[PDB]
Amino acid sequence: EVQLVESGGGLVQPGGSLRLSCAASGFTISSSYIHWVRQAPGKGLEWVASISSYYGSTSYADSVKGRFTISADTSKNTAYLQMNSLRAEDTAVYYCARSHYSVWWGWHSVSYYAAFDYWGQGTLVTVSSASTKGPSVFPLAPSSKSTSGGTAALGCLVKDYFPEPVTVSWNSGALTSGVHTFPAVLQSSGLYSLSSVVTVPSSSLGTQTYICNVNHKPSNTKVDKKVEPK
Amino acid sequence: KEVVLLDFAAAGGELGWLTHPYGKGWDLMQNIMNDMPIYMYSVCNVMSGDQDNWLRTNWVYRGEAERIFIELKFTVRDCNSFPGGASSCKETFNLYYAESDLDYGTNFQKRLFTKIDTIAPDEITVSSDFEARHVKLNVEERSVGPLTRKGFYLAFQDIGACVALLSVRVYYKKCPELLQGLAHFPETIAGSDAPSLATVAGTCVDHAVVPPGGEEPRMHCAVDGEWLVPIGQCLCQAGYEKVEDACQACSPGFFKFEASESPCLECPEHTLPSPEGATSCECEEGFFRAPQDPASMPCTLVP
Amino acid sequence: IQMTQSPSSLSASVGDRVTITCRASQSVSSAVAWYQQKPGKAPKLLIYSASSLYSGVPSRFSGSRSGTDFTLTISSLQPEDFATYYCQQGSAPFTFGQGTKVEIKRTVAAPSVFIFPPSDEQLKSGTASVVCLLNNFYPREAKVSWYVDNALQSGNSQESVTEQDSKDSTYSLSSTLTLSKADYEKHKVYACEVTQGTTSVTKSFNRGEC
Ligand SMILES: [Cl-]
Ligand SMILES: [Cl-]
Repeated sequence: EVQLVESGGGLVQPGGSLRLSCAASGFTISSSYIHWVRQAPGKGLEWVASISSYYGSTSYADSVKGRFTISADTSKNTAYLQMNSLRAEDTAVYYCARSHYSVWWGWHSVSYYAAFDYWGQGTLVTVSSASTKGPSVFPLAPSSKSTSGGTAALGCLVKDYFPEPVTVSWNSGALTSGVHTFPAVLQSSGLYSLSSVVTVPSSSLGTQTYICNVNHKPSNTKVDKKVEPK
Repeated sequence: KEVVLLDFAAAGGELGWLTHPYGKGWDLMQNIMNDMPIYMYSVCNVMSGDQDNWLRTNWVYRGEAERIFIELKFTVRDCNSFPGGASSCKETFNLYYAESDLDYGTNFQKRLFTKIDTIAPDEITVSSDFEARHVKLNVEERSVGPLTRKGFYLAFQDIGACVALLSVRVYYKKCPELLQGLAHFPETIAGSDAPSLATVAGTCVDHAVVPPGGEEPRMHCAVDGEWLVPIGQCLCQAGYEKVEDACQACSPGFFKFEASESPCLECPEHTLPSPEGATSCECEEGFFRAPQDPASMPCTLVP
Repeated sequence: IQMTQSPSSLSASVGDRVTITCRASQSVSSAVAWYQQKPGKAPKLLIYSASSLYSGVPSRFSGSRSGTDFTLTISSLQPEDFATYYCQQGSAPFTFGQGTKVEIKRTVAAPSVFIFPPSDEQLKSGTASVVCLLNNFYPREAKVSWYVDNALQSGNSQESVTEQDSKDSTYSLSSTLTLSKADYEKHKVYACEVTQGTTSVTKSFNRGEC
C-alpha cells in the first residue's frame, strides 16, 4: 500500500518559517515526482512545488519562487517544503502527492503514468499574529423543554478557539450515527466557534450517557463533556 | 527503390518489442498531443551507473533482402544538463543485430547479438526544464549484410545515456523497373557488396529485336539501387521506327529495310508510296530496280 | 498556461447526466487529469491522460477530448457524487483548473427545528449563546430569524451549514445568537423562526421554564 503522510503544519507568525514533511511509504521516491499542492480555505487547488529525488530537479509556482524550497532525503524516503517569509496568503492545507516524471515534455510512460495518483491527507498552515487559544465547551442540553417526540437533540458548543482545527467525537467514536459537526465560523472577536450536535432516541435520555470529546491539537487541549438533561 | 521491412513510427510498429532487464530500463512512451497516439522508447538512468539496458525489436522476415539499412531517429539529452550526474552518465548508445531462422518468442539472450556500431548524436539536447519542450532530432543510418537466415532481430543497448528513440526504419534497396535501349528491365534486388554488380537481361519491347550480330541487352544493379553500365541494346525491327521507348510502324510513304537506329526513310525516287509499316517501296509502274541494288536505291526506267 | 473550468458550479438530480468542461488557454499536452475532492479531504484521481479511467473509479465517470476542450462526464449522478471536481494539466506546470462544485438536487424536505438555551456555565462567564438547529432539510435556502420578547434580532447571529449528506442529500444548519449576560437575563422569551416557502416554524423557550 502506497502512502504519503504530511506533518509540520501549524500556526506561524507572518514572516516566520515552517518546514513541512511528506513521509512516503510503499514505494521509493526516486521513481517519481513528489509534489506539494495547497488549498487556501474556500479556494481551489494550487500546485506549488515539485522535486525528483533521482535527478535533483526542482520547480516552483511563481506565487512561491524565492520563498519556498522543496528538498528530499532518500534515506528516510521523505520530502520537505521549507517555507520562509510567510504571508496571510499562504494559509492553506498543504497536501503532498506523487506522479510519474518524464524527461520529455508531452510524453508519458504507457505503463507507469497515472497523473497525481496518490495523495497525503493534508496539514494546515495558518499564518497569523493571533495567539493560540483553547476552546470553551458548553453543553447543548436536551431537556423536557427539548421534548420533540421520540427524537431528541443534544450537542456541544465549542467556543472561542484559535487556530483551526478542533475535532469532535461522541462517546470516544462509538456514537457516529446522526452526528453533525458544523464548520467553524470566524467571530468578530477573531476567534473560532462551532457546534457539534447529535440526534438520539428520547427514551435513552435518562439512561444512556452522551459525552462529546473535543480535541484541539493546536493548543494541546482535549475536553470531554457529559451532556445531561437539565 | 526502398522496400521497408519494419517501421516503428507506424500503425502497430511498437508491436512485439521487448525490454531487458525486466522492469526498469527501456520504456514505451506515449504522446497523445495529436489526435493520433504517437509512441517512442526512452531511457534516462544517467544518475545510476552500471547500466546495461536492452530493447529488442520484433522478429522481421528478411524475405529477398541481402543487405538491410537501418534508419534511426533519436534525441540525446546533455549529461551536464542533469545536476551533478555526469560521473555515471553517457551520451552514446549501441546498435546490435541478430540473425535467426526462427522467431524465438519472448526469448532474449544478449550474447546472441552482434554489435553493429556505436550510435552517437550530431546535435545534443540542452534544456533547463525537467521536461524538455524543444528537442534536437538526430538521424543516423547504418547497414549490415549479407543476411543469411530467414529473419533477424534488432536490439538497442543503453550504457547509461538519456536517449529517446522516435523512429526505427529498416529497409533494403532495389533497382526499379526500367525501359532503356528499347528493352524492359525487371525490378531487381540490389547487392550486398560494393563490387557486386549482377547482370540483368533486357526484354526487347514489342516490335524490337536484338540485331543478328549484336550484344543482347544487359543492365547491372548496384548497392544504392541505381542501374549502371548498359551493355547492348534492342533495335526497332524492319518496318518499325523508334518513337520514345516504343517501336512504331513506318508512316505510309516511308520504309525501313532492316533493324537499325535510324528512322524510316522516305520511299526513294520513282517508287509507289508504301502502305503502313513497309520494308521496301515498290517500283513505280514502268520502272525497275537493278537486282544487285538494294531497295533503298531509286528505281530506273525500263529501257 | 491557464486552464478554465465551466461551469463554476452546478445542481443536478440523481441519475442526471452531468458534463464539466476544461478549456486549455494554449496548446498543451493532452494529458489532462480530473479529480474529485470531498470537502476537507484529499483529492481523488478520476481520469488520467484525458480519457483513462483510473483503477477503482466507478464506470459512470469518463473523460473526453475534442480539440482544446476536455470534458468530464458523469452518466448517472449518484448522491455520493457531490464534491468539487478539478481538471489538471498533466504536464510541466501541473496547473489546476478553477474547479466545479457539484451539488445533488432532490425533493423538498422540511427541517426539524430545535432550540437550545445557554448553559448556566457559559452565562457565568458573562456571555449567552442561544443555538438554533435546523436538521436534515432541503433546499439549503432557509430564512432563520431570532426574536427576543417579540423583537426581531439583527446583526447578532451567525449561521453555519454542513455539506450534503452523501446518502440523502440533505443539509443541516445552525444559527447562533450571542448576547451579553446582562441582555440575556433582561428578557424572557427566546424564539427561532424558520421560514421555507410558505411555512414558518418557530421553536421557543422561556428563561423562566424547565
Ligand atoms: Cl467527563
Ligand atoms: Cl419549515
